[PDB]
Amino acid sequence: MSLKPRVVDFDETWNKLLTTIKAVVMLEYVERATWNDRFSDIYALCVAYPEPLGERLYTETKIFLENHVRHLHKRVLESEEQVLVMYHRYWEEYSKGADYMDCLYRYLNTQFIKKNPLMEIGELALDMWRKLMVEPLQAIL
Amino acid sequence: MYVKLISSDGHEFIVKREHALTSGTIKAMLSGPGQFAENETNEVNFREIPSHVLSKVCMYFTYKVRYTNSSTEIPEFPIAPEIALELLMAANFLDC
Amino acid sequence: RPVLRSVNSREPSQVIFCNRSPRVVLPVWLNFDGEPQPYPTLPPGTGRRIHSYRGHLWLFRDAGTHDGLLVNQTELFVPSLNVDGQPIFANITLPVYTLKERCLQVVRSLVKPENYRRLDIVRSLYEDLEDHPNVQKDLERLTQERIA
Amino acid sequence: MDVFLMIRRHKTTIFTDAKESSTVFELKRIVEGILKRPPDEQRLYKDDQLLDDGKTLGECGFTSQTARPQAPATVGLAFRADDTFEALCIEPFSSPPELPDVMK
Repeated sequence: MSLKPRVVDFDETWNKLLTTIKAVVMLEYVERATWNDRFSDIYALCVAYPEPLGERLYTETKIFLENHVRHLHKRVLESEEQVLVMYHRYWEEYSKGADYMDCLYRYLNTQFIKKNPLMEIGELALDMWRKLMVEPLQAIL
Repeated sequence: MYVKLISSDGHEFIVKREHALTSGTIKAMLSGPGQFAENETNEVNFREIPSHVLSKVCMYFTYKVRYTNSSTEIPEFPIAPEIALELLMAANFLDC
Repeated sequence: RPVLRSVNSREPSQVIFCNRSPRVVLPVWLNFDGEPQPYPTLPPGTGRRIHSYRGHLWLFRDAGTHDGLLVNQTELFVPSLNVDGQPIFANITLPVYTLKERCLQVVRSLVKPENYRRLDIVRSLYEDLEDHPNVQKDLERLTQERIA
Repeated sequence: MDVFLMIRRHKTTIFTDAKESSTVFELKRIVEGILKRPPDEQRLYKDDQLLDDGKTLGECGFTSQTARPQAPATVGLAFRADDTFEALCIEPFSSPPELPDVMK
């Protein structure tokens, strides 16, 4: 392969990327080799023709975070006599996760959100969690 | 101490780790993920960069480390015209 | 009233410009209205005497490309009052450009602008290439950095 | 004072720096620390010339003026083997394409 803009099939790629992503958010293991390759995938995706799959990758990632923070909302929703402490463990987790994604999506961050209301992958993660917190900020009566 | 960068055609470049970190992309690659980045197995494989480009990238790393924060007269960084395009793409990709 | 401009401090300052870079350097004085004014260029191994004033603003660029240069390790040079009659030095040096910025320089120097888009490089780089070094843009940037 | 080098053997290259005043043997030590093969199994060359253990890099022809960070001097490397001594082979880098018309 080469650094030049390539003809690239999206879903073939967003699948393997997806497996790795959900791995990364919950702090489960990622083998470093495939981590390297995921970097190379987000590149190829960002440069591909006929139309650049930058934006599409952004929105697929955003839906992924919505489902995941809402799912965190539902998993911590199960009281377990433990709101907050559950909330906390999950937020520690999800935060280091968001950091590692911010790392992995670097090129999408630097070169695509120069175009522009879009925000960096990490920051986005944070807004999603700010709806997990805006929801119990309301349920505080 | 040292990291091994692999070019697309299989060439191995061993450079000081601190130098390789000049690359935001490489810094990010080894930032991850981020556990057991100390299992003594540190290497990067670039399946998009040819050896004639990775060699210059490494020369840039050495150049970069030497002249930043040095009060010595800083010289121009040379780029042969036939590699200018490939280097631009590699520099873009590696973020350095 | 602009932010980045010289103040007409009627207090003289002797300066010697030293080009310790390999570029032909074009010195630029920001007058009292913040407008950039060009001065005679300098070859790579030369120095030059200047009668400036405390509080005047100067910046330096590649004469042919308008690439940014450093003076005493920074973007801007401001003469201060001379100590013990020792003239104040303004050292022009190359900065250490990012590899990408350096590649953009070489490529801009080799391809005519009307051809940037005919190059077989990633799409995004076209915009980067067209965004050639600009003193006015630097002034806008420096004004922002200044205030905040 | 520093000379910047790339020590190469069989599609392998090590980027490293050294003092013009240091000896060849010390370079073999750097190589031992990186590739894990002792000095008595190493032969270093500059243009098919075997470099003597006791000579300094300056005495070998390396000068800070030629071995620069951005344009390092190349040092060839060969290994001793099972009762025998290897023949130096440095695999060449790849080649760029023909310069495109627009840059002409």
